[PDB]
Amino acid sequence: MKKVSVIMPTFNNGEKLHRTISSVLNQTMKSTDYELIIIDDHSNDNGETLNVIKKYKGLVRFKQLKKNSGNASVPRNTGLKMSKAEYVFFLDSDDLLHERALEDLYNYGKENNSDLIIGKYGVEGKGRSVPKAIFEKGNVAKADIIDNSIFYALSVLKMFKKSVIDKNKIKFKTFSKTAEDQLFTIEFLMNSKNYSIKTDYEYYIVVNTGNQYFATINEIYKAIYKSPIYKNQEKRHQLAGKYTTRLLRHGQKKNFANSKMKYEDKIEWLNNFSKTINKVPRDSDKYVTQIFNLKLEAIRQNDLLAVMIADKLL
Amino acid sequence: MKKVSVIMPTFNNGEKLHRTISSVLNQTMKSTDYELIIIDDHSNDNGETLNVIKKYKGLVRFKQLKKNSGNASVPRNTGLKMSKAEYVFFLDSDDLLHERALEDLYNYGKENNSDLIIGKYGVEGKGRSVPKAIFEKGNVAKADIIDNSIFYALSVLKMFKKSVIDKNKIKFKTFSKTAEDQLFTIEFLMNSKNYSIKTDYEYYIVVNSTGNQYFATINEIYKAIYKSPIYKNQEKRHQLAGKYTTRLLRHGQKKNFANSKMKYEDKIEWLNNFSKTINKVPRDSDKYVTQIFNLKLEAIRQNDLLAVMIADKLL
Amino acid sequence: SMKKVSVIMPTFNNGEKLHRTISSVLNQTMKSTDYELIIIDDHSNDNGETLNVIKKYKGLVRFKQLKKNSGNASVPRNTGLKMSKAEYVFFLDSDDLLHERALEDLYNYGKENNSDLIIGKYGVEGKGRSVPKAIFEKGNVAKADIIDNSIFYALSVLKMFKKSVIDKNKIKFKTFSKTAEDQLFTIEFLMNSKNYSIKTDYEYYIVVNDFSTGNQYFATINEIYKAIYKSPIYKNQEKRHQLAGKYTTRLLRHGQKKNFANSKMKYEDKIEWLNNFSKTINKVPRDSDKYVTQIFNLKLEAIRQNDLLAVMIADKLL
Ligand SMILES: O=P(O)(O)OC[C@H](O)[C@H](O)[C@H](O)COP(=O)(O)OC[C@H](O)[C@H](O)[C@H](O)COP(=O)(O)OC[C@@H](O)[C@@H](O)[C@@H](O)CO
Ligand SMILES: O=P(O)(O)OC[C@H](O)[C@H](O)[C@H](O)COP(=O)(O)OC[C@H](O)[C@H](O)[C@H](O)COP(=O)(O)OC[C@@H](O)[C@@H](O)[C@@H](O)CO
Ligand SMILES: O=P(O)(O)OC[C@H](O)[C@H](O)[C@H](O)COP(=O)(O)OC[C@H](O)[C@H](O)[C@H](O)COP(=O)(O)OC[C@@H](O)[C@@H](O)[C@@H](O)CO
Ligand SMILES: [Cl-]
Ligand SMILES: [Cl-]
Ligand SMILES: [Cl-]
Ligand SMILES: [Cl-]
Ligand SMILES: [Cl-]
Ligand SMILES: [Mg+2]
Repeated sequence: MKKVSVIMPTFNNGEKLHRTISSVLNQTMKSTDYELIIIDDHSNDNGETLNVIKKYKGLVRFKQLKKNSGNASVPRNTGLKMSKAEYVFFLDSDDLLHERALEDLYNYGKENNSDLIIGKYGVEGKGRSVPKAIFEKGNVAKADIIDNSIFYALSVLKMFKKSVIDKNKIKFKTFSKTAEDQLFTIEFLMNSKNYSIKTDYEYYIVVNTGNQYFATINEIYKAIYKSPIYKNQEKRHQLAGKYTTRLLRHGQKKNFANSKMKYEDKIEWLNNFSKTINKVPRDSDKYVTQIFNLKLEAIRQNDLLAVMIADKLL
Repeated sequence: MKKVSVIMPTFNNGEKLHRTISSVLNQTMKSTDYELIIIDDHSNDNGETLNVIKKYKGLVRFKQLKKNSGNASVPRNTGLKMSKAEYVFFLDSDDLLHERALEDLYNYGKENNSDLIIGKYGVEGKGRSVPKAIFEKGNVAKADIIDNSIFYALSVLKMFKKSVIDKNKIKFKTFSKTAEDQLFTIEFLMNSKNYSIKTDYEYYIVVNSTGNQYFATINEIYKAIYKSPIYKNQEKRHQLAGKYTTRLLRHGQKKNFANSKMKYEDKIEWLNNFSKTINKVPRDSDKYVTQIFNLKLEAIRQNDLLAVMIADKLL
Repeated sequence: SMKKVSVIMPTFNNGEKLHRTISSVLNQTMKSTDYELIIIDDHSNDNGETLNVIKKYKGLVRFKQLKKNSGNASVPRNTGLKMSKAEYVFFLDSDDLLHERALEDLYNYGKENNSDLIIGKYGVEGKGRSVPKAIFEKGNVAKADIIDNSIFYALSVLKMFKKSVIDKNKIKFKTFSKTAEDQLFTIEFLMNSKNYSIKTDYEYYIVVNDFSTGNQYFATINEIYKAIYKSPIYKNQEKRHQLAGKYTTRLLRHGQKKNFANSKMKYEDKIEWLNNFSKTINKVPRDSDKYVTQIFNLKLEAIRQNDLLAVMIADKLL
């Protein structure tokens, strides 16, 4: 049984993929203790991506999907089915691992009986930013969702204990193109106890209508409110309130109301947002950061003018 | 007939009550020209309050209520029934009178044929604050409600002409725990003409819910304005109502409820009561409300919580 | 012997001060035989004071007396149009003044540039109604554009209009409302012609200041939007949206009672006013909204939603 399976979807990455694969093969961890599973989502770049992968024949596991799924969920699920390791680590095909990432994260996890180990993120170039607050207290052996800002770091670019995934049948969902990674991490967090944060290095380097989206958000709230770990109803309210805050600070199209979106699309978007939030108990609202009090109430009331106004006052 | 009856409810005041009673008994006014009427609202502090009062036996009038009413209204009404003086003065059992208060206020009242005399308030310690603007123009023999800020000084800690109370059957009401003193003063103001303000000293020293009952009291305030036999002109009534609305928005109970930590359902119920009350007040009064409150007032009339929240964010 | 210009001037109870206006028209650099002043009195009742002034210029002006006071400039202006057989007309308000070079300079610039419309720079005397400025900030413009030369911000009829455009398209002043009928006339003209000129060498026209449910007003505004959306000149639908959006902006910047929402207007009148405003705007395609200046995004949406509180709030944030 391998210590770690690194699971990496590819699609039309081309020659730049060398740098990523190289970062995985050059680890302090013993090469025989881990594997890189590459799942190509039917690249169509005149064989450029496949030619890169072929250069590492014998050194990686590889599966080619027959059709392009359009999303990371299907290839990630494929990778999960192929892994029989102790832990999995998801890697995006443009990113880099620090040479000490697998060894340091695995060892910290084993030492602390961790279900989840989160290594400090670094970033290369302007673009998507990375979580920071989660790493500001140094190494944490037994982290807390609220106190260690975990709902602000919900990517799957982390080390997950495979048995938790298997026992709870946690799969990436394919309903929406967005936030399915958050749902996966939330489902995992709500079904496990032991989370660890490791900050010695930048272990992982990120390299730079709403029907479906809000169905995914709805699943996030459902996962919190059915958690067998966080069973206490007031605790669930606190967690839900924190997710609401994160959604208002960082969600997709957070500033839609005053945007150039067509009126009819704003109405439909807000309608989906409103329906989703109105399934979340009002008891969670007091745990939302209070600068958002008006915006949250405007969304509950499904009132576009009031959302527009709330955004002008923020 | 005494010049003044000082009416003072007590409840579990204990030893500190000495200081208050002493301030009343030590006045420049001739001791035989006034009386202190103490009405105990059934203190239950192991006889501590009653023992203080007993030390002034023979020197004060005293009545013990058999049950604790829970507010000042019942003991104040008891005091009114007991007084046959020319003027009454209500005193809270923690407060102090300046030594010249009864004489100076009475004399100013008699000289100006005053129905109401208001002496300058001082305050000791943080807590409930006192009116200031009413006293910034010095002594005023014939004050005006609007120009002399009287709707911002509606406590009953004042000297009231007893005949006005008797003829108009003005009693403290007991519906709510709050604002019943405002209602009394408003009823008095709306049934009298002559008000005086005296500022030579700090004559009186203040020493530091669904809304169903509170808004019923507020409703009575507006009714008193609109049935005033003194202020009979309808436009004048609108002006007075508008001024009360302003005071309510500046100083009312839970004025900032909309963005508070109150539960949503309680905000809705509170605003519902507020809205019902305000919507019995003619819209003709709205133009006499200080105009920074125009949006907040309209939001309340529309019973629209989001709009009230927004109005408060812009104030 | 078709005249170059007919100046059309309604009068009502102007009295002795009318001398100054009439004199400004008779003292032009243009040859006196090349133009005419048509005076239409809207039944003055000032003990013959206005008529006595006009009588002093008998034989130098054309004159028509209306039997009843219409109450607005539309009827007398229409009377003037029927009487004119000139190449161009120029509307003049009875309190205002023409610069001595106005008819000659504007006509010549128009003839040189085949202009349907010539706009001379406005000056103003005394505090009161203001005059457009941005339209004149680029100097002389031979072939102006409605959007780039701010023409929707200068919609008075105090301008030189080619008469054939008025005749062919049967453009008449409407009498439904007491307000904005001049805007509608200018808009109808603009939407049925191509060539506009701006002349700024002098203050050619001097505005002299002397010291409502909305049912009719918004019906007039409705006609403005209809004229834009049926323009045979601006036929492209996206261009129509752009023009409509610009008019909406002008309406929100300068319209009648623009700040009604937070005013001391009675509540029921605010509601009725907003109701008329809302009904009118909701006949204008939402595709025009992106061409409205975006500080007005909330106010415009509040009006579309017929929501008084939201209009009040929008005005507090502007
Ligand atoms: O109001 P509170 O007290 O609750 O917190 C306010 C603080 O300011 C708080 O510390 C900040 O919200 C946290 O800022 P940060 O610098 O730690 O992190 C910012 C964001 O979390 C970060 O930039 C990303 O937006 C987080 O993305 P992920 O959690 O990795 O989401 C998964 C990702 O694959 C994707 O689903 C989304 O990123 C798509 O936008
Ligand atoms: O020109 P406007 O009217 O738009 O502006 C008003 C001015 O700014 C005015 O000067 C202030 O509103 C008032 O100035 P102030 O500092 O002299 O007065 C402050 C308050 O009136 C005062 O702190 C309290 O409101 C006193 O309340 P009272 O009317 O004396 O009695 C109420 C009390 O007995 C009780 O009923 C309530 O406190 C319990 O709900
Ligand atoms: O369009 P944007 O958002 O990029 O910016 C607009 C500018 O900020 C500005 O508004 C423009 O340059 C125009 O400003 P202005 O100073 O040149 O002119 C202001 C107004 O156009 C003018 O003061 C009048 O309000 C316009 O009236 P008119 O169109 O000449 O005729 C209307 C009048 O005859 C009548 O219909 C009613 O106004 C009488 O009640
Ligand atoms: Cl999101
Ligand atoms: Cl109050
Ligand atoms: Cl002459
Ligand atoms: Cl244009
Ligand atoms: Cl207008
Ligand atoms: Mg609203």
